[PDB]
Amino acid sequence: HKLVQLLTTT
Amino acid sequence: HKLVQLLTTT
Amino acid sequence: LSPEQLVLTLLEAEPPHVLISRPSAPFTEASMMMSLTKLADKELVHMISWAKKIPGFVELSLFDQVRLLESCWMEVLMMGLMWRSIDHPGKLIFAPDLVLDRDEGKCVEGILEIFDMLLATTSRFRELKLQHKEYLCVKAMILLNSSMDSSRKLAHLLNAVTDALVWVIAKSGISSQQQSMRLANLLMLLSHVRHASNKGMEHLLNMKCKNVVPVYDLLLEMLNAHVL
Amino acid sequence: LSPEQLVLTLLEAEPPHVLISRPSAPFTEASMMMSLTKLADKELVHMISWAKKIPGFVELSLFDQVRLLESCWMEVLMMGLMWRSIDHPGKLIFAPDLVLDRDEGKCVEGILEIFDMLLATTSRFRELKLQHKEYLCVKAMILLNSSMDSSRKLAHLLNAVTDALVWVIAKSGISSQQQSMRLANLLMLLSHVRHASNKGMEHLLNMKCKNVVPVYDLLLEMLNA
Ligand SMILES: O/N=C/c1ccc(-c2ccc(O)cc2)c2ccccc12
Ligand SMILES: O/N=C/c1ccc(-c2ccc(O)cc2)c2ccccc12
Repeated sequence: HKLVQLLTTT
Repeated sequence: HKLVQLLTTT
Repeated sequence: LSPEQLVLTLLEAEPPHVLISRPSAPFTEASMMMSLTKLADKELVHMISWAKKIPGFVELSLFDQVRLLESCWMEVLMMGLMWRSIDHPGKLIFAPDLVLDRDEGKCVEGILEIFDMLLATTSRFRELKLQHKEYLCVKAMILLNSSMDSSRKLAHLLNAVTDALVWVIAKSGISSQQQSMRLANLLMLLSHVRHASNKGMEHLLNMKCKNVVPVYDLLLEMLNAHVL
Repeated sequence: LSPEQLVLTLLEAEPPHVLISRPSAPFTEASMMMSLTKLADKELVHMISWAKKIPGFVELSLFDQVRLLESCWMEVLMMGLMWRSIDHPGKLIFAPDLVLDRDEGKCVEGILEIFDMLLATTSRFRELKLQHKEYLCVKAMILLNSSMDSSRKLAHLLNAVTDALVWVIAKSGISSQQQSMRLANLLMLLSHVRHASNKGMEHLLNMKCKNVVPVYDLLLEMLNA
């Protein structure tokens, strides 16, 4: 899931 | 016309 | 006309208390849904009479009157439901003979989601201690702001109801900062009422299409017109 | 954090404008849908970064952050769109090189209705003379009010931004009565923004099912919620 990546991994 | 009947009668 | 007397007219426009004339009985999928639609149809008739009592509404072009009511009806119904349920936490007071809760919403697929939304927004109004006069103004604003010679008149009327809500709040005697804060919190909750009504209409349309519920003449027209 | 510091923080957080080029040939239903969706997808990435800059947002539970964004993304996107179009009446400024006219919506069945709504609402903001700093607060309020004790914290975050909007309005100098009326007039437009976003959302979901255009990656995920 992209949204979770950008919220926490980016 | 049901809405219109009620908007034009009392 | 002062804000105070405009609010008096909204008080006077208030629709009567409606009952569905149902003998107390455990609700099932069929009775609950037939009860909700039967009630909405009756409330719609009174909603029309209510709107005509709002000073200046009947002076709008017929087309605008029809357009405003076809777009906001479910929101106005839900706002009324929330006011009625405010002093009854955990419950949705549709009517004296139609009091429903959460585990009863479970009985019909897709209803629980709507009951939860209704219950949560009601809880929010309860925490803010929504006052009767505030409810009167907000309900009228939902009707007049649902717009999506006569247009000009509509704007004058919406501004008048807005001026009245501001007056109601100023009257509570709280600080100016607190008044602006309250004004913003109440108006923002409208998005939540709108959200619940949108899901409410989506569910009803599916029930119409499935002929699961009898769709009362006026309810059907209002539903089809709104959807269209 | 004082109201002014919150406003300044939002100002800095404003996403940079996404550049997208207008197709070479005249628009077709596909080239227009590909243009709007490609833009949205790119704007969505900057939106997530913008959200993380809103004071207190990253302190909310991850599941609340995801829930808020999934619920308001199109509304936030359209609010931005309308602000960018504020000073170019009759036009929608999707991006520097993608200025679409009300009429160019004809090529996509169902779009014109959305363009009309957006333009009308934009006109209304133009009529109220919406200012940049009021715009910053309103857009953040859209995100925080999409509540569609992390919830205590959410209420507290929204009150903070609401507080800053009141501060900005008070800074215009108008009378207290007029300040209250302007606040109301500004928030009452949130229903209209939300209406257009619901229609754009329904339109987009349907354009997906018909494969009239590819909807994946960030955009798709956000679409399903
Ligand atoms: O398919 N379900 C349709 C449906 C139809 C009407 C209402 C309603 C009745 C009275 C009232 O005052 C407000 C809302 C509903 C309320 C909640 C879920 C579904 C509803
Ligand atoms: O199928 N309809 C799809 C669709 C997808 C995205 C947007 C949009 C793009 C950029 C922006 O900043 C705001 C909104 C749309 C705007 C207006 C109509 C339809 C749209």
